[PDB]
Amino acid sequence: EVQLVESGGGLVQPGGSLRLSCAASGFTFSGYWMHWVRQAPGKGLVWVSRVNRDGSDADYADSVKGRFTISKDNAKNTLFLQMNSLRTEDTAVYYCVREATTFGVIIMPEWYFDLWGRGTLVTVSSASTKGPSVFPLAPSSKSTSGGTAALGCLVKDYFPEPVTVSWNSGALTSGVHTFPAVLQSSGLYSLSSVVTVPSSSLGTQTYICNVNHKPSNTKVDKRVEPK
Amino acid sequence: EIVMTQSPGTLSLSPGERATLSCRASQSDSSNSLAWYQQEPGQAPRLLIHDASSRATGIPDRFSGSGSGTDFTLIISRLEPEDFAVYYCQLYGSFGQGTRLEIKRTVAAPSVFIFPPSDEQLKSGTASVVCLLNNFYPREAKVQWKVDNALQSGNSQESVTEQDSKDSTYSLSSTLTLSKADYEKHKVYACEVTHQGLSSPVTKSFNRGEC
Amino acid sequence: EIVMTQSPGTLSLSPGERATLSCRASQSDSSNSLAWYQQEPGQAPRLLIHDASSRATGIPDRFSGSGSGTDFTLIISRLEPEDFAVYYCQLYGSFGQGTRLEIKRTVAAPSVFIFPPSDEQLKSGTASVVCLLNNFYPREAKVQWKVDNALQSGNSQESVTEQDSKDSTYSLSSTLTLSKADYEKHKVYACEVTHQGLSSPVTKSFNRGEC
Amino acid sequence: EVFNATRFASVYAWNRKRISNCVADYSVLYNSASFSTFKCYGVSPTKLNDLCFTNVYADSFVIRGDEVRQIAPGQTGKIADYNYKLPDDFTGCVIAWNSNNLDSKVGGNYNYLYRLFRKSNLKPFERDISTEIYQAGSTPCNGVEGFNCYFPLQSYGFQPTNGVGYQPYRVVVLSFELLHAPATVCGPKKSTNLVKNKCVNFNFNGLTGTGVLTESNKKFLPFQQFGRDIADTTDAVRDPQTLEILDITPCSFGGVSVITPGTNTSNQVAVLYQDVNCTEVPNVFQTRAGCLIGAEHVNNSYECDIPIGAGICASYQ
Amino acid sequence: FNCYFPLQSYGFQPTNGVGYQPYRVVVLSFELLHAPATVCGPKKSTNL
Ligand SMILES: *[C@@H]1O[C@H](CO)[C@@H](O)[C@H](O)[C@H]1NC(C)=O
Ligand SMILES: *[C@@H]1O[C@H](CO)[C@@H](O)[C@H](O)[C@H]1NC(C)=O
Ligand SMILES: *[C@@H]1O[C@H](CO)[C@@H](O)[C@H](O)[C@H]1NC(C)=O
Ligand SMILES: *[C@@H]1O[C@H](CO)[C@@H](O)[C@H](O)[C@H]1NC(C)=O
Repeated sequence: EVQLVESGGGLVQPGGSLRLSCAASGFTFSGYWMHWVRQAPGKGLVWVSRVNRDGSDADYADSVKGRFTISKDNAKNTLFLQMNSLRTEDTAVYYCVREATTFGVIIMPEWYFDLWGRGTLVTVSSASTKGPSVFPLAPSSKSTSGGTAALGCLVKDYFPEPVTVSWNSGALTSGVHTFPAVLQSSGLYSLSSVVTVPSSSLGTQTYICNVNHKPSNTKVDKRVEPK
Repeated sequence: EIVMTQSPGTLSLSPGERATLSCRASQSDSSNSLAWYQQEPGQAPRLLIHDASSRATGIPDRFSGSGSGTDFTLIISRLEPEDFAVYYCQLYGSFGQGTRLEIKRTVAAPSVFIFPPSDEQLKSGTASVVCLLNNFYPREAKVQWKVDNALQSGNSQESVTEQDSKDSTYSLSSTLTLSKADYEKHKVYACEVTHQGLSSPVTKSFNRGEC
Repeated sequence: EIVMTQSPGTLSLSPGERATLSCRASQSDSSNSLAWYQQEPGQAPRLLIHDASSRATGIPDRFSGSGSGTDFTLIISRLEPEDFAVYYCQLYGSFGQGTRLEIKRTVAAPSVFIFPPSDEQLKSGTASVVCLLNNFYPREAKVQWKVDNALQSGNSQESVTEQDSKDSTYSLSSTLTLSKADYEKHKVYACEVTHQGLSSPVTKSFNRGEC
Repeated sequence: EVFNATRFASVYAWNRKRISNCVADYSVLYNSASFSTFKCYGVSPTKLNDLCFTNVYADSFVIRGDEVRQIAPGQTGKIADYNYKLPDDFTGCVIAWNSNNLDSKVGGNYNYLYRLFRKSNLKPFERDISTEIYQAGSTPCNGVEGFNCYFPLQSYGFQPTNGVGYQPYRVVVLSFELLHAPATVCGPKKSTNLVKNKCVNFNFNGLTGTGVLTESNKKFLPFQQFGRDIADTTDAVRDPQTLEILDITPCSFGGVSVITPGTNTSNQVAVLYQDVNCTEVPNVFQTRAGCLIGAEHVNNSYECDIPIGAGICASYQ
Repeated sequence: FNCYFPLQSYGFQPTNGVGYQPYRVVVLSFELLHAPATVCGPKKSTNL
């Protein structure tokens, strides 16, 4: 099949440099124009850059004018996007996209994309990787309402990339609430995962939560007390 | 240069009822070379119709639109559980703001639960109080805090979770963060949510110190 | 597919001052294929101008408007007490939302009266409470109800009445409909009206059970 | 490769390429729906695959639509007088295809320039690259810009949102010359077996004709392709495959005369083929004035009745 | 391969440019062949 694999990305301090690769397999790389499309977290799409069959010309966007360079290494079958002086607002996920062509007497592109590879998230901030702080969230007396309740965990001071969390080694769901994390001051991501489980179940089965930290390999498991 | 404007901003219908959407180029005509893309929130956008008339191969026949001049409309013949996505129009140099094709349901009563910071959160130097709205519909809400029985804003954050497929309802959360010294001086913290589908705004108060 | 937007939404003048209506063709240009209509809310619309330049038969000479391009504009030379109607534009594939022309007057203080449900209403199965504002101008007011010393929304129905011609004022009432199982729990029912032309918002309290 | 090239040079520096020693195929280019304009002057588009050209020129540049009409013989315009002039007796085809999606970019093309001012008009197939400041007025500027002194080049700024009149258009001008030379570019026409000593049509490397091909005692030098007689007619050719000289002789022809006594006596006629041997035509008598069919030759001699010629006369007994 | 449908649709959409709007065309072809004329103008006849 035809797919595009993006390589590179990660946290880079503001004003730094980074290079992104786009390997294409399943089709002929030479004959297709290529573009880059950004996607800000929880925002719309914006066009970035454009490259010919060989890379003679570029169509750098005004936002990335003079700081982003696109290259099309046709011999080794790859697309490259390297930038300098990257700014904070450019935090997004990048999509390597293709330009449809008729391949008749004249290539004749049509400015509409066909396939989208998996995007690569890029981060710029002045913060550094830190271990998340996890604390229990169990309603005590006069706070839980009715027989049913909801118990969870809240993480803090977690600058690394979004973290995954599970309960009882993923043996139950009970209507999981993902609650995607959000950014606070000083470059921190906060996530609060709560599972709606009735409070009249603690005592017969252990209640644990594991926050699997993939960037820094900081596997943390904790228990929840009914207070 | 050219700006894509999408109408309507949001659009919710029954799972079977069809719908139409229209994009507007700011000025001039571009030989009717317009594209529509449907992006599921988890996945990458997928092309639906190119050149504003012809639909790409592999896309269901249901998607069929046409437009010319300033306006380009796409109409869907019917609806199924795949419209939970954002539809962006794309001309040469810009993408549209997009429109979230929502699924319609009956009015649901929100449930609010307030969780205080525990002792381990207290000793860190800051106190965060969380509010959990659950199983509420439709997508419009406003949650406020009554600190020392007085309304204050600009210091709390709100996050909304995307619609869940199995029951077509969601949850919202809101975290208010204050330092420990500020958190100790006030006494009463109350949480309220406003909903057009509620007879009265449910107010849930809280008392510090537990027991 | 064409949208025909009219501006301003509501325009108010003295019964003699002239004005203009600016209605913008959203897509491209009509090339003068346009018409205007004036409809009083009591009967059918009547044609005023055709081809956006020429006038029909029987119209007063005061109606004379010209427009080209996106901005299609209607001029009236002088005003008479008949303008209390809705002006609709006519592009071949759409209709305007309509613009209301209002006779201006000095700001008037509304008079609020609260009527509780009668004894016959007290046995039917549902209680209705009505709040009537009388002799009020202009057409902008906010009505908020206080049940058991607590505000609520999403359950009352508001209705507006057209302005009279003898004295140029209107009346607006809102009714709250609720089952008996909830009416007897609360004691005080109050109506608060907010108006920009009032020194202070007007509140009126009502005690259940009469006296 | 010229059609598929990613970049096309500016009009004031239109790029010229020479094409030789290959077999072309204009049927694909003409039948393609990609090209917008395809106008051939001095030749027809439907026959380009039947001809042979000594040398082909391919000139490439990029203009806008409103002035695409200016690429034609005897036109007046900024390109027609300052950038690219075609000869009045032009022999070739001019092909233009819209190129909004290749060249035009957001912000405009600053790399595409065209000459707006020049001291005098241009000559056919003449390229000017000088950037000397033009003296618009009577004040000598000595290479200093300012009032009444402008830079001759001027930018295009192709915007993809522009109307089709100002939109980019890639133009390729195929110029052919049909003169006396061994043609190197020919259409995709398969050769056939050669036959001699017969009245046949022949198409020798684009030279058409009818006649009889025979072995020649002429000794062509190893640079001459075809020979001519005193009256300037092609009477000898060189085979393009075996390099063997062949004489060309027009097929036997002549006038036909009907010799008859008056129908008022009999309906019999005789046919005289003037200057024609009647072993070539498909009782029979051969004379000096051709040959006569339908008349019996006798030993007797009488006074001339119907003159045939060269001392031969015919009569009805 | 390379087999495409012989027909194509105009798609006359009401708000189009003057170069794309539908124009009705009638072509009148006259036969001046030697024959007794059947269609003439309103030219009135005159006494012989
Ligand atoms: C091919 O061309 C050569 C000269 O280049 C000639 O001698 C030879 O006979 C030709 N062969 C055929 C099959 O025409
Ligand atoms: C042909 O013979 C007829 C028969 O008498 C005669 O009238 C006529 O003159 C003759 N014509 C010639 C040309 O001898
Ligand atoms: C006619 O043809 C024969 C046979 O080829 C030839 O010998 C003869 O000379 C020819 N006659 C004339 C008059 O040319
Ligand atoms: C004519 O006379 C010659 C005498 O030399 C003879 O050979 C020839 O056969 C005669 N022709 C005919 C047709 O008898």
